[PDB]
Parts: sequence; structure tokens; C-alpha cells
Amino acid sequence: CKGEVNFKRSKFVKVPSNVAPSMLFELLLTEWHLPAPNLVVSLVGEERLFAMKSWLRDVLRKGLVKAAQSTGAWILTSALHVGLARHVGQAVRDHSLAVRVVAIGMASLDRILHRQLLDGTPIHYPADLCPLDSNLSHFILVEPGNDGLAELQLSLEKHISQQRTSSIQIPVLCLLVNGDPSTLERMSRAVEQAAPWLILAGSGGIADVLAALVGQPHLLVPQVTEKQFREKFPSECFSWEAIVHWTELLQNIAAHPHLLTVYDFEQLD
Amino acid sequence: TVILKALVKACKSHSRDAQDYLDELKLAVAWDRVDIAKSEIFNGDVEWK
Repeated sequence: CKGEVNFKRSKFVKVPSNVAPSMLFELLLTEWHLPAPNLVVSLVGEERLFAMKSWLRDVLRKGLVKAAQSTGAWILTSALHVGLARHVGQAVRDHSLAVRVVAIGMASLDRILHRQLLDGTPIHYPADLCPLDSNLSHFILVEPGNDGLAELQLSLEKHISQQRTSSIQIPVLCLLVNGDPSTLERMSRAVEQAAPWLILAGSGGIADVLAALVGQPHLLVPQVTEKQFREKFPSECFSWEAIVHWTELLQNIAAHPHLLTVYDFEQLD
Repeated sequence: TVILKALVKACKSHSRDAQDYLDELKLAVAWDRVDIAKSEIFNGDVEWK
């Protein structure tokens, strides 16, 4: 379901979950005629409420720009970013005007604004429930469950970590930046896929608490997880049952300490 | 220095808002302790417009 939106012509494909990742990847490559990427990195946090630490954010952006201007890599942010990712995307687009990296946006059709209009070719969306920006020069859309989208992104990741296809293997990295609680469960799905994770000490509450949780391996710590969640963003109260359920995922993730590690940036390639 | 440190501690403790921190920052500008003062203020969660 290929679509071209005229605004700068931006391409996208409507693809539901449980669709061939090999076919998706090869169709995308062939369609947009991208060059084979040396490295792929994936954004995982979309808490618009958590504003980027100005100096920390500038440092991260400068480091990413410096790394990407030379080696070449690919990005996996969300489609029609409006939160924290929104502005970093426009900054990267600004950099692009003045080896090449192409940002990619993936999202579900449900939350997207004009989603009925898009499902039915100049497409203009001049919005000052998600508007698009020129950051999505190429776009990725799905219209199937939230876990479905998680497994979809996971399948794309795993298929990028594929075999020779002179064996060539393009490394994939995940960046966890002040995510939702769901991101934690999402990381679980990545833990089984052997995905090297990266988290930030000072990005936000979720990553900061994760820095302590897995580091201290506790079989049973439901009250500790409760006190932590109350410490970090106590916006909505959680049931003790769901807290034990997330504690189970904490025990599962911590069991794989090699694949992920945390570094204190406020304290690069 | 410590005087301003405690003062901004008090300002931040009561509330997180522009105007009061603005007055404290005007004081800071008076003493030209831009380094430590701006570090305390702007590295913080407070948002400026």
C-alpha cells in the first residue's frame, strides 16, 4: 500500500502487522533506492512531557551529527513526531540542508490526524491526532494492536540483524529516552531478540530508575518497584498486581545484563 | 555565592514558576555570578519563555 504525499514529496507504505519483514525491507530499499546502511539506531522514547536536557540534548545531537556525517547510518524514530522527537527531527532536517542518513518515522494509523483523509494526490496537513513535519522525508505507516506494532518493529530489527545476504551484518541499536511504562515491556520483546540496548542516566525517570533496578538484582522487590515508580513520575497510581507483573519483566530483562549497559552522559561513538 | 544559593533554593522549593525565579535572577545579574546562578536556574526543570 504505497502512498506519496505532496507537501517535498514524502513516500510511505501502509503495512499491517505480521507482514513479511524481508519483503518489507526489500520493497522499501527497491522503492526509495536508499544506499545500504552501515548502522541502524532506533528511538524508543516519546514522552513529550519529558523535555530534553538542554546541554545534554545539544551534546547528544552534536555527537549524532558528527558520527552520521562520516560513516552513514539509519534512524528509527516515530512518524508524525510532535513531542520531544519532533524538534530534534526538525533540527536534523535543518542540518541536512547545510554518505547520508535518512530519518524514518513509524507509527500506528489510529493516533494519526487526518487518518481518514489519508486513507482517501496532494496531501496537505498544515497543523501548527498527530500532524506530520518535513522531518519525515520518507515515512512508515502501519494500520493493523500496540503489541502488534512492537513485534512489527522487533521483526524489522531482527531481519536487519540478518545473515550474509563476504557476510554483511548491519548492527542495530536501541535508544531508550524517558519512555512510557509500556516501553519496559517493549524492551522485554527486544531482550529475547538479542538487541544491544542503550539507556541514559539523566534522560528521564524511566531510564534513570532502570539504571538502578537491573543493576541491583532482586528476585522479589515489589515494594521497591512501587517506591521507585512513585519517585519517578508518580502521575497515576498503579495496582500492586501490575507492579508485580512489571517486576517480573524486570527480573527477565536483568537476566540478560550483557546486551545492555548504561552510561552517564551528564557526568559517544 | 552561598547566599544566592540558599535564596534560589528557597525560591525553587516553594514553587516552580517563572516570575519569582526571574526576580532572583535579576539579583544574580546584579552580582554577575552568571556561572553558578545560571547553572542552578537553567539546568533545572523550570521553563523560560
